Amino acid sequence: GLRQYYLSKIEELQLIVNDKSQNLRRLQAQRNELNAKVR
Amino acid sequence: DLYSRYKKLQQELEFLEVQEEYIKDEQKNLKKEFLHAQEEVKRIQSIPLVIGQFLEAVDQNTAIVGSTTGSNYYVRILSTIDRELLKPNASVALHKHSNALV
Amino acid sequence: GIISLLDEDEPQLKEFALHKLNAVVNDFWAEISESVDKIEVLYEDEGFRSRQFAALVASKVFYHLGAFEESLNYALGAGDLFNVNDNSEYVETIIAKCIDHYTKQCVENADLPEGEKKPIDQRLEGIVNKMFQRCLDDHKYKQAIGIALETRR
Amino acid sequence: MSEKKQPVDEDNWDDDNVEDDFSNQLRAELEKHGYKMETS
Amino acid sequence: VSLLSESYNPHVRYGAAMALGICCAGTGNKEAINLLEPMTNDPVNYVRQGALIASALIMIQQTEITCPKVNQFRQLYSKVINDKHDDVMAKFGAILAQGILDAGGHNVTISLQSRTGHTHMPSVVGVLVFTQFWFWFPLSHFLSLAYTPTCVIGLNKDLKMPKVQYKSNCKPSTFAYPAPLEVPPEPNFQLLDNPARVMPAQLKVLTMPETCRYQPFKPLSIGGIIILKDT
Amino acid sequence: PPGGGEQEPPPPPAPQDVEMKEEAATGGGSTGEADGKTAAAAAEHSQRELDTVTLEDIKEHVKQLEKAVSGKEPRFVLRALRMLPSTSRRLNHYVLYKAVQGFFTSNNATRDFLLPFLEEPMDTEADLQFRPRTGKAASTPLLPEVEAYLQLLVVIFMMNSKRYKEAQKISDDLMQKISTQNRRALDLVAAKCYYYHARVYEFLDKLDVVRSFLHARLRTATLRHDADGQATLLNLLLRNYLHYSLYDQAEKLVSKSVFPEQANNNEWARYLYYTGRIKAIQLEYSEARRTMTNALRKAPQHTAVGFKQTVHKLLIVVELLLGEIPDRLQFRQPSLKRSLMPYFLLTQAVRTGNLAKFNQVLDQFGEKFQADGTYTLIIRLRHNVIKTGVRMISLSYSRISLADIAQKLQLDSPEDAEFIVAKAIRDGVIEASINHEKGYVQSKEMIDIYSTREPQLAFHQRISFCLDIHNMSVKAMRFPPKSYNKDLESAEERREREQQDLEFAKEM
Repeated sequence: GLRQYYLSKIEELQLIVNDKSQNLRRLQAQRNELNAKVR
Repeated sequence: DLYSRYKKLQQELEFLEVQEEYIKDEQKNLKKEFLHAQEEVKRIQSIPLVIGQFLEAVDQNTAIVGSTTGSNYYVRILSTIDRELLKPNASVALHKHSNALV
Repeated sequence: GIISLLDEDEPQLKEFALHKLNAVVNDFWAEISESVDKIEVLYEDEGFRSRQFAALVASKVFYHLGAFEESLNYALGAGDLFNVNDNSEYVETIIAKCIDHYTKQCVENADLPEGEKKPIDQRLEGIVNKMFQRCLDDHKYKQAIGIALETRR
Repeated sequence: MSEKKQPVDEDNWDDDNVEDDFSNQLRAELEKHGYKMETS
Repeated sequence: VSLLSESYNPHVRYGAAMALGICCAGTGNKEAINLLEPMTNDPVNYVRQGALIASALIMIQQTEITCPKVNQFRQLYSKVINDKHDDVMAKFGAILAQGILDAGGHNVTISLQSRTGHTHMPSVVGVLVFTQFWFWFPLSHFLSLAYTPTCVIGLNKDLKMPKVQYKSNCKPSTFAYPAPLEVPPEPNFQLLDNPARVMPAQLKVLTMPETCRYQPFKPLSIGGIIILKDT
Repeated sequence: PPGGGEQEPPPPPAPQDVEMKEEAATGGGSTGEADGKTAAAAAEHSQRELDTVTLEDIKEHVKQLEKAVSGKEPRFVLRALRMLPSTSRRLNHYVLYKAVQGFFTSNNATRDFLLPFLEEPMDTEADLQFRPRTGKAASTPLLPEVEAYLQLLVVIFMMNSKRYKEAQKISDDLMQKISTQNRRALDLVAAKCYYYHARVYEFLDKLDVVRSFLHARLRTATLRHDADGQATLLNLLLRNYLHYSLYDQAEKLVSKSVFPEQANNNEWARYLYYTGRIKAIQLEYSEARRTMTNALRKAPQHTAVGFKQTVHKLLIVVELLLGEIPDRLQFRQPSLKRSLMPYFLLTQAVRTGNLAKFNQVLDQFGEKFQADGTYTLIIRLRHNVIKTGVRMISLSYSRISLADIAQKLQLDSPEDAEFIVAKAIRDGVIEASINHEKGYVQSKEMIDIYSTREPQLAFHQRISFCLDIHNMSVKAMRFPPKSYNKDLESAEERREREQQDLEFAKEM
């Protein structure tokens, strides 16, 4: 099924997008402060 | 089209996995990099050192001193100096040319 | 309460027990969810006429408790009683694992098809081209252009 | 904010510990000792 | 790579600019020009240089309507080449960026890529060999393999030029020219001969010849040469 | 009529004044910024929706003369609310019914007139696809009926209005809830309507149908989306099963949705209490007094009479089961004067070593402890009373006869006071021997428990945890780090002046 096998795979991935994305968002500015201290 | 909606979306997880580990390298990488720079700056406090006397600061970490040559100056300072070691009337150290706190 | 008579040793009260496992599978579904799982007992038993429906309701209850491939093996071995209905919010639960293990196995079958291939339980590929003909006949060809890639065939 | 669904509807604390220990015990000593003088 | 534009070394800060310059050079990438805008400001001469190289590669054959930073930068290369106090490495990207930026009379362009999907490998070798001007100056003179035209060509026999004159439909200011100044009511129906230049973004805005004697047997989508059937 | 005519006509426009800017702004933002734009980044209409609960909790009481809420329903139910060219007249229609309340008379909605205020999913192009509009425009009349409740000819109006909102809820359960907060935005509306639903349609009506409807609501939960349906559908599942004795405590053990992942500190806070009383009735072994304590410390500043009385009582009820007891009545705000006196009077007996003093409580307030229904947990405390006594005496005296402790503990039998003492040895508690032939129970002096490695464990429990709360004071800290635009080294033009004057001194 496309509606009921395949659309069941959009519902799962987006959760990993939104939080691993957010962890990256925290970590990059956490590096960026240190880059400011470096230069 | 529904078909690209899952393949192109796992495409960017497949892309996304190489960013948090990659800057997780940089949590330590600019530590071990930064400490090269950290002790590096103190070369100016070599040995040809002339003496001033601290007077006051405009702000944080930029100040005004009274030289033993008699004249006074608006100078900069080394960051590692504990600033709370300053001001009885502080005997300070000046660079002989660039004329800043040592 | 009906769980208490799963030791009758008369192959009519297993049938009567599974009479009450589809209409009332929302209240003491909570009850027989972790305690009793004797589906495979009569399912592997020589006692027939009552194992066909037994793997359906285990595929119901083990689905919601994370025993997904447990619901997928019983989903395959449940038979004609299992795939007879596609008019629920439950066919969505079972083909989500069937076509899953299908195509994630078919990546390895894109690796090495020749030798150590799939022992298909004859519906694991059967509902593939079945519902794929539903794609061919329900006018959707932006997906009939796509699941024909999903099979990697 | 604070919707808080309703299924139903010092000066104090040193006084509360001495309330805990000093709870139900004879309450009125001026006479207890003066009556233990001759009995005890 | 914009994150890598702020490396604490000017080497990775330098190579970030050439990374954009090899990525988006076919496009008038407004984002990439936006990133390359402060890249000329750096106190390092060679990253100021490579800022001008990537700033030259981003906008060839682009006249003011793909992005307005074209003439913002034409004054800038003269602005840095006409100073005496600059570095020779600094204005070197400007005297370089002129011959880049006005290459072939706006008739040749870069293309690491066919319309088919296949990359153009002598342009690929031309740009990779173009990167190593560091250790040999005419080593990056190997660049002529990257220069590719943007022109349709009509044809009917093995040799004979046809006489086709089609036109365009969209906003005609896209057909702007360099137009040098030399100090001592609007037509969208641009008639073209057989060797006529056209932007690849202007391959969609043209009109097919429907009234001429000639009619293209091929659907006109790419430039280059095609058979143009005499009807 | 001057008295009504001078205090009654200002009520109508000033609630209209706040309702054209709170939920007409929720009308302009929760329908155009959630059904059309992202609300996960901008979920302010959730807490704004909380505010449109809170103001309306204590906003309406009266039977609404002058049509100050009763004329809102003929006003606010005639809504297309399709798009801005169809709502630019609706913004006038927020004003046009003020002339219907004021110039004319409106329809006085008084226990009878809700039926022509309900059948508008059709009137002037109303829809069901904007269920951020139709669920808010469901709730927005589904609240003020059922807020005061009006159980007199209001249960069927409430009921049918719940039927219409349930048609919206089935369109939510079936029809395009993906990434719209159709599911998520109406899990708050669904969740909050479960309580009015549960305060007309639970105790007055049959809840056990809402059991299977709630199992289906949980079935469609956790598949399509795992937030906001993983949360409310479990305390809202729990609240009558606790009141019942159904098996679903062990089902709650084997449940996957035991974590709903940061359930908004209200359902999440009370949730730990709702699982605390689970192991209370299933025999607290000091496991859940931390989840009672945790449920307490996650609870807000509103009033204690809600549930904070009962976690304040039951939280220690399980530690009276252990034997430990603090002073409870230390914060006499609105909780430590009213509802304690039987229950502190209980632990007043527990802090004694007296036996039938417990009975002198247990007859005095046996019914008060049955008013809450804790009495089956109350009934088992004689064990901890007598272990309190034997630790007390066994700590106090050393070589004491067993023919004294039955009399002092008013046990009325020394012959089994060999056996209560004997099992006090058996179960752990006290160690040393009874000269059962003689009758004295000797006890040894066990000092220097320090070099006994118990307080190292009393550390290491707290070493690890205190390191953890430093770690959380780190992990909660680093969200601030932002607006760090440019680490400018020195300059450019002043660097050109530095090389310029440097070139002057270099030629010099």
